[PDB]
Amino acid sequence: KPEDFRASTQRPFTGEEYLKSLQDGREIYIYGERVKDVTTHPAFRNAAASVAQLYDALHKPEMQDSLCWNTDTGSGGYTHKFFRVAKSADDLRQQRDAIAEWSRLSYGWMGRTPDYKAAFGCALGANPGFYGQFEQNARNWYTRIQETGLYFNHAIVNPPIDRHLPTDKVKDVYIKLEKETDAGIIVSGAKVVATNSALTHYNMIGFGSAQVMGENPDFALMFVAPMDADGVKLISRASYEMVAGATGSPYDYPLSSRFDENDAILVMDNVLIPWENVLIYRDFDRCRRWTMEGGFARMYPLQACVRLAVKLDFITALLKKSLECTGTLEFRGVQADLGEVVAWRNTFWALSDSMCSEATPWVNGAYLPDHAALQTYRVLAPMAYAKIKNIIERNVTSGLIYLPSSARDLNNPQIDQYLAKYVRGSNGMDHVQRIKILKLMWDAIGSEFGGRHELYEINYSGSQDEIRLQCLRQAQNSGNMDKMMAMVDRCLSEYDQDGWTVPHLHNNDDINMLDKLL
Amino acid sequence: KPEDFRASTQRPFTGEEYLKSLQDGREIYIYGERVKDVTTHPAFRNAAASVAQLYDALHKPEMQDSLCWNTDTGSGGYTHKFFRVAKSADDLRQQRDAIAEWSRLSYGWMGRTPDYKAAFGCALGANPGFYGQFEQNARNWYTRIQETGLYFNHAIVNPPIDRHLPTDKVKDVYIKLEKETDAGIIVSGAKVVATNSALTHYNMIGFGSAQVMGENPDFALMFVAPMDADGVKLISRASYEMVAGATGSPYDYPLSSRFDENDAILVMDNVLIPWENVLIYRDFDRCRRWTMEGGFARMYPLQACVRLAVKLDFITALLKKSLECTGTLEFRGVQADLGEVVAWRNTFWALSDSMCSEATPWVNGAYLPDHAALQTYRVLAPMAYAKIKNIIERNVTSGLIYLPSSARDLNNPQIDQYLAKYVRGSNGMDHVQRIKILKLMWDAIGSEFGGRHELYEINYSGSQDEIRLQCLRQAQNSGNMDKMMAMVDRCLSEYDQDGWTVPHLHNNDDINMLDKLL
Amino acid sequence: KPEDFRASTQRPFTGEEYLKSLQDGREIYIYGERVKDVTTHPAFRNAAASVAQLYDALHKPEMQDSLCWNTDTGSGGYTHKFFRVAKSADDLRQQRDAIAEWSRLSYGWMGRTPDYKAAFGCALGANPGFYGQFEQNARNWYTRIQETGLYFNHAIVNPPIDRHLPTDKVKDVYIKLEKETDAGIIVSGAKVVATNSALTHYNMIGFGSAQVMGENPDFALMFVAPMDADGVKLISRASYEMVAGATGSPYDYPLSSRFDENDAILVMDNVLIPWENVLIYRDFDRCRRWTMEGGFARMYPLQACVRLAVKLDFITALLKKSLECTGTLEFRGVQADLGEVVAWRNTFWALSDSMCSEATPWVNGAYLPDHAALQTYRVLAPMAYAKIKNIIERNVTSGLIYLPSSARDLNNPQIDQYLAKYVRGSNGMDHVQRIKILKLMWDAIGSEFGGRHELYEINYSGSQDEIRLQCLRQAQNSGNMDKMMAMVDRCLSEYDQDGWTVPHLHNNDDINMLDKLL
Repeated sequence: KPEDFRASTQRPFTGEEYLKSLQDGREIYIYGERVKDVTTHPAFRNAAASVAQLYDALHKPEMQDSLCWNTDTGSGGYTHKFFRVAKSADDLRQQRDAIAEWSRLSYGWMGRTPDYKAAFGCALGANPGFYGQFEQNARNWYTRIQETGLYFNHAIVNPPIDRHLPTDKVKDVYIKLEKETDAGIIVSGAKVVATNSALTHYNMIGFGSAQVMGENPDFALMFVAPMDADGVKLISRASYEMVAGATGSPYDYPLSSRFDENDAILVMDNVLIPWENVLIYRDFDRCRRWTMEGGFARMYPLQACVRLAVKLDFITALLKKSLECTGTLEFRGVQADLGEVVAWRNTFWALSDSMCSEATPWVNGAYLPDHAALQTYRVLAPMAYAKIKNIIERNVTSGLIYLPSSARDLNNPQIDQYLAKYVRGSNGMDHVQRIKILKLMWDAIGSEFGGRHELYEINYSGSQDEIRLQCLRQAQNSGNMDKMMAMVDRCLSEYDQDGWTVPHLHNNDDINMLDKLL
Repeated sequence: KPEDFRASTQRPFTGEEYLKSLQDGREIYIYGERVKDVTTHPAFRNAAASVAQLYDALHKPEMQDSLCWNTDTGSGGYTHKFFRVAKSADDLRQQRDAIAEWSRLSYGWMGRTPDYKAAFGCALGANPGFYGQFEQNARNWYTRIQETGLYFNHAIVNPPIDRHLPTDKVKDVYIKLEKETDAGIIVSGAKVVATNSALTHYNMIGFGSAQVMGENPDFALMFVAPMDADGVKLISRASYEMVAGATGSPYDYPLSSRFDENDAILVMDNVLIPWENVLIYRDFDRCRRWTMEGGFARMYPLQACVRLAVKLDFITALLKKSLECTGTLEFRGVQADLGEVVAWRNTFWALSDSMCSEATPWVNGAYLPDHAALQTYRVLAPMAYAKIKNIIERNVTSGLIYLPSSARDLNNPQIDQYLAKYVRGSNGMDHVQRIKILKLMWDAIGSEFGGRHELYEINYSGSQDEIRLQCLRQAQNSGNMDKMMAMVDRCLSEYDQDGWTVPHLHNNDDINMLDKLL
Repeated sequence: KPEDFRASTQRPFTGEEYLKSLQDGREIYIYGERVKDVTTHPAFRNAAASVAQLYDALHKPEMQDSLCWNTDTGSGGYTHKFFRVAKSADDLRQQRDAIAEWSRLSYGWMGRTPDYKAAFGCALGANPGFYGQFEQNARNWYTRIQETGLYFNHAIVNPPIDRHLPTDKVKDVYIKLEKETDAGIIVSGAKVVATNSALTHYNMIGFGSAQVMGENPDFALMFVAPMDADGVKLISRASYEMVAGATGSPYDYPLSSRFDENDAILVMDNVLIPWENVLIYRDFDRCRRWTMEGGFARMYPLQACVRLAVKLDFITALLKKSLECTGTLEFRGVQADLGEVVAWRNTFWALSDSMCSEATPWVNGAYLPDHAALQTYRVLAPMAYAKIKNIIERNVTSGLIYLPSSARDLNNPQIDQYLAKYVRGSNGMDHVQRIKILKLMWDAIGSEFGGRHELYEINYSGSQDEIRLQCLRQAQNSGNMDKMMAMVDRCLSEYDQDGWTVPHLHNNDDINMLDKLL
């Protein structure tokens, strides 16, 4: 239904059509109250408007070369390049750039925009035979995602379970089959960390292994659920947009006020999923293989790496400008700290380069980005983000903490007269501009919005051990570790306890002095 | 007169009397509006109530052994132990314990409480001759601060200057003498980072060297200013107390709601400072020597190290309880991360031990804490705090980011029915307890309050290079580096290019094979 | 009989008597050859002479105040302070200073000197009743170690086992009882990392649990073995002393040439252990409890922390002297790096202060150092050492790598004429002094000796996880974690989902705006 909000079948949503598609009576709660309409609600309206700008850019002629491709469906339409299966290394590079162009529209701050799950559509389109009996749903869903620009999110993290409850009760926490019917399946359960689901059309409800499920294929499900389906509910976390709106201003919280992606709990209360929305049904094997063989996990980290690099573009220059304000950019050591930030920004662009240039042919003509680069991004990003934030905080030693409370302070001459005198920029800018730049930096790192972004980046791919284990596993599974080991084994083979085994090196029996010494 | 709110002259304020002394028409601005009364204002009332609890504790029979001493003034009254000059190492240990018992009343979160500037009073009482003409002011201010428990703060950080403006304009930014009169001195200027000054009685206005002052003794001042003096004004930063009250709850922000210390700009607009409040007057020599020779900088770091250790007590156990919630404390690697947190917590307690055990006699019977330990605390605290915060964030991989917005969600059964089943604690606690614990942890690290505390801890003592230089200077100025070097010089003297110069070691001419080889 | 080389029973060995006591036909191998006499052998002679200097210091009149105490045995003699049981905190402080004065004699580089296992003697003396049937052996060995200064080492680390071998054959790797006889017990097995055991009188052979022992009390042993007992053999690692002697000089390797402590494999081939040397016999319970209850592990980390702090004294001043040579000490950033090394140096001294000041009474009047400080030292030392070495390496950007090969280059005028011109010190010292200083720095960090010292310091106490787990366990077992948790529980008790539960704070029902906003 959401796609019927388009006035045309040969392009994705416009911003206006996307916003109207959200006025569907989805069930959302925040601060104990039900949200009437996310496009007008104080907690979501600007964040939704920010996403709508992404859809608008798709139809601006000066954007289309970098953003858009013809569809591969025969419709004659166009779409964002990352929504269509890449068939070469050059195609992936064009997708990498289209992702970048969309990230710039939120300065890298919105991470779960529609291009993230576009890789899921491409995975369905490239490898639909994975789903066996549900292959045709996969084919149909790729076309619909590609042509419409449908906004998906991924709901996969299981809720916590009380390890003291009887196992028979603890399992009613996970997504599970309740009833198999001719119209589809009725399911119940919950997922956590449904980031920006309040603004999506559909969520993919994905399998997460839990040891308490044991056997029981009723937990081994993967399906699509529309956000307006009866029994789908979101319980929202606190809204940095609404708090910034209620007690601040755009000047005081310039990022919180427009880029907040609410991390919800998604509840499924006896929801009917039609069969055409089912992708994996009572199949532990396919569920367990999906991460490696489905394609999605091998594609979306291109988007996540690019989005981060665009954010690091922003953070780098925002730091430089902030240090011009305080005047500490004159110092050699301060310049060096900024230089390391530059180096981290460079790193993730270079990884995304390598993802594309080393892309490999897969099934049905599709190309996958370099897999080792995907794992390397996942490992490095939490380290770099923590280091950059530390570099920022130790280099604005004082400018951030005493900033006047409010744009209201500037608009009250009784107060502004003193601000204009005592809080000018060191480089000749006035107090208004200095306070503006530093409040922007604070909203990036120290506001509750900034705190959440740090926590999100650090834990994006899992625990610190898990992402390093996954990097090791890719090296072993691809044969890289064996090739590295062949080099070590060759070295070991060139000598033994009696000397060299290869002819070009000199044994030391003519110069060894141990007999003489002992 | 502020102490005249006391019903007795033989004890410091009670909580009630402290609050009443704050209803004095001090001029404070926040969110473009003037504050009528900090004890009732939504941005300050709970923080003020939290400080008042400190004054209440001084008179509780169960608290008095650890908190209070007789005064040394002949009044026969008692006071907080850190308000009276320590006359032995055991006295410093009793003061460290008195500081600790007071920090626990804010769980380590309020750093700029009345005991911080109590060391300033003790410096004045211990070394009054430093001030020459103003020695009697120093003596009297010691008596007054000690007997009454007056709440001082320290305002020293100069405001920023626009380096493009004519030097004639840059100097009316700094504290400076306007006019000398018989009733006192008239001063103008500003200071930044006036942490919790809105809740104090007096601010001590301290000299900060700026290269633009050059000569001109009109900048070389140190004096005391009351908060309600005509022309004294505070410009407040955003209030985390008020925002948590307006859009949250104590359940949702248990630390922001009661422990926020607003970091203000302090403005002096042609303020009359009476002579009895002047400590250094048109004296660059005394101003530049005061940090090293006055005593205060050699005393207050004991309070800061202890307060940090109490917060680390709290953070350590709160992390443990958070990992009990999520169930990841079962993992060996998670337990190891917690153990490192324990190690950092132990470190700062151990530093405070060394401060007292290695204390040195100073002037007039007063004792100073170990100077090297103070410098070491300053260097380690930014590293430890940043490291601990990272350990916390990477170990609550998911529990923090999707927490329901509001206690209102728990109090709406339509919503609470789902929270009760999907967000239980892993260790058998219910969803209310789990969400509460994790919201307390988030307010510690990720809320705007948590973000500010991180930035405060990192920059407390200056830039990262500056605190390390201060540590180096103390080792050199104290003779420590010379003693270390004497060992290196001894080692170097025991051999030369011909062999050993000491009799007990064997030269290698009987075993050296180089002639043989070459 | 080893003590019978003393000309007096009222003092420990002199250096000369210690060296003579080592000429006993102990069976030691290195470079495939048997060692005739460790006191003359090119791999051990200077290291033995360096230990002999410790014994000589015990009898120099100017050293005796800091090094020596009367014995507590009634003999009327004296001993090194750490060899006699401490009965107060002040005694522990005197011991720490006595340890320091001995470590300064190798500039902190010999770690396994006789004072290390002196804590083992004191443990036997303080808690001899632990050993039941062997209580009198414990008493006698305390008396003997204390009065004579006998040199013990600790051999505890089990050798590796091949997990593919039959469990019956895997068991012959560990120390185990072979036969009980009338004169004592016959044992076989091995231990690894027997650091400097080649220069000791006795080794204490300690129980290390291996899962393959299972039951079988034949493994549950603790006993003392003399180094010259038939069947005791050491298999040595490479000798940095001998390599420095054969291809270097004291000028070229001033630390390798005299302070190398060879980390041997200790082999027991059917060794007869007399009953008077047995401490724990076929007793798993006592073996498992010994680490916690024996006392030794609660004592020797004082010695280890002090030795490290003395080494860090040396490294700190050696780095400063190196940066004067290179001229980079002029830079602000270099001075700051040096300042951080200073801070780490201060930290371990401060930890040793806290060990003594917070000492606790134990059994039979003995005092134990503060336990949390011991665990904190163990955790911080590997971090501090790796950081300090990296700091050193990044600050001598070129001076270390091209240093001329040999003192022979200086003594060849054909070569020295260029060195005198091209390798002077930046601070006016000649090339001989500059090259000498930088080679001393290289031997500390980059020589094979320096490389081993980095590996030893990093792994001294076990794996990085294990030492953090021990720190956590101490916090929990001591009640510290419960005391920290009581603070978190108090904070949690002061509010619920309906507001504050205490009267002094203001509820926000009067300022909450959510009803108005939603």
